[PDB]
Amino acid sequence: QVNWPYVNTKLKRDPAVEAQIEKLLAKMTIEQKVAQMIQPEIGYLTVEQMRKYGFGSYLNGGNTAPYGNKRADQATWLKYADEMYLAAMDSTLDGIAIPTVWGTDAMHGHSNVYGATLFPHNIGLGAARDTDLIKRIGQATAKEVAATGIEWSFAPTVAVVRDDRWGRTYESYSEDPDLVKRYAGEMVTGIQGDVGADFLKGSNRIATAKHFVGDGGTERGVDRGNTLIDEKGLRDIHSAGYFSAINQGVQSVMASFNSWNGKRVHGDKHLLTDVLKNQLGFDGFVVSDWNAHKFVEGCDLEQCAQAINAGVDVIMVPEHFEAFYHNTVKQVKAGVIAESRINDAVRRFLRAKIRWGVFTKSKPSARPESQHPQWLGAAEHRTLAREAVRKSLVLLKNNESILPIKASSRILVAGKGANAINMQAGGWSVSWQGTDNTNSDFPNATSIFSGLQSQVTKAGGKITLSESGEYTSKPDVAIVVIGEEPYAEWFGDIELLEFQHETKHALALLKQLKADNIPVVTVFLSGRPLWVNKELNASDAFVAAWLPGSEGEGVADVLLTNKQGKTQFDFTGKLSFSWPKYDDQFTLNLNDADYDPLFAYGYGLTYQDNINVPVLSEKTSP
Ligand SMILES: [Ca+2]
Ligand SMILES: [K+]
Ligand code: NA
Repeated sequence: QVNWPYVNTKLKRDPAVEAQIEKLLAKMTIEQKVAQMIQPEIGYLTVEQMRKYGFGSYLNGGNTAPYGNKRADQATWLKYADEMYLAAMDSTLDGIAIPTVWGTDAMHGHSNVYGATLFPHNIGLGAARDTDLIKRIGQATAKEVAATGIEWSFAPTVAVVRDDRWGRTYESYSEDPDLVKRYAGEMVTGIQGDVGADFLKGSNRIATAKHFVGDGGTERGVDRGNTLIDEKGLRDIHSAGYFSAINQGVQSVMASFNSWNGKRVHGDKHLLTDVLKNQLGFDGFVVSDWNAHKFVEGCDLEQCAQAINAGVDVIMVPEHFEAFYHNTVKQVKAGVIAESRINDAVRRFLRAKIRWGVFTKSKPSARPESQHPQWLGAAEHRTLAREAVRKSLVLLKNNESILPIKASSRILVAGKGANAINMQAGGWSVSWQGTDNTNSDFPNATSIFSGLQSQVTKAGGKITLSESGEYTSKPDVAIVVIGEEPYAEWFGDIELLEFQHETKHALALLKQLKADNIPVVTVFLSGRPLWVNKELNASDAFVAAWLPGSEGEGVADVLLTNKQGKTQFDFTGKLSFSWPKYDDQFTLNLNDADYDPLFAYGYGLTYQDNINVPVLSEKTSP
């Protein structure tokens, strides 16, 4: 057998909290216990249903917003939170007064909420190599979540991605488990507070580390695919983030969509109980992913004893929660789910709600952390995100030191991504895919063109925006902003590594500018390295900017001099994913036996280098 380390070494239980739990459990019926374990979503839940059942939690799925209103005032969010809170404190119909909690996914800030600060996606945060930065982003994120009356946020994502074909590659900090391990505990403590006197106090939120486990190791990077690896590899490559997150006392863990050697993780008792709970020693609660239970053998949308028996404590059933609730009760009464199992699930979940202060705090709109609407999209947070943007950029090529550009130059800005905030933000940004977003969906955000314009104008230079690369006066330099369209999950799964393999539209723009003898600085937006030898050859400089988020001016901060013509910020980012030399290097990872990357893990030029990148082979595999 494979031995996993015990990693819950810091958080000690609170005896007063445990006494309350035991007292509560002793008086609860089977029905009240099961209610705590079921999680409806606001697109399908009514206040009357909450009064009737007293569900343990409910989900902000991000597709609906409170009362159906696409955008909504703080008072509207807090009114909804109060209505649900009072419905659950009403023991009239279900016979008990256990306060519910609201949960939300926080992909890069409070990212499904209109007006929220959008931080760079994880891959670029990985490039930054800055653990203190990560902790501060967690702190900012807790405040923005608190400002909407939500107690529980899903973050960090600790996937370690080994095949970049996966549509969720950008949600991972690195292909390297050591980097993810360094980061995970910082995000957990940033959100929840450090283990100690401030643990879960004030604006601190309950956190969820996702996803357990191996979703970044599926064959061919298929989303929700099959992870083929022995147990030691599962432990040493894919679980490193959980070691530090559990050690820092993360309150919740979310189970994963993928399979491990042919078995769905959500139904695997060995993973979710024996490994996660018994060996690693996780003392918090396991939450399932969105209708993930339906894919477990023998389960469906309205029933899944297997997942509950495997070690899932809270079931995310956004739509079918009512039928799922009644079915689960009948299964406990039939004896096919042990009362001891239900008791343990409720213990672990109440241990989180009670210790966070659910009985001690007032109703949502009256809590101290609800009195600060400015926290949502706060200037201080946008300043933090802008710093993250600067540190996330990786300079791949800078021939003849064309960067940094004098701010007083005449600059042309071109490419589809030049003034498109939806491209710089990527998926999980107000909407799911990000495709339908326009610039007005991001108030107070700044596009890359806008950031450049601001600084060039201040320096007395001239700037022009033209996506197609048209100009009146021939510029000194063209900054071309190009990249992937936004995507989330399986919509982003690819089979070919070549950028825009079907159209090569951006390449034609680059070549057009080169043929006119205009120097070219490419700013590449993507959720992953891609095979871009051709585009690199058509560029004098080439910057991997990943998916920088709302603060586009961080790009100008690095690429441009100040008004005096001096460097203001140098590049500091280093690759956290290996960059492919050939279009078929699908699994190119640090420490591989045959490791032949174009640019290795840890690579990143700075203005102190005087290195040229020569013309590269443009041959593609058959
Ligand atoms: Ca890799
Ligand atoms: K099934
Ligand atoms: Na109740």
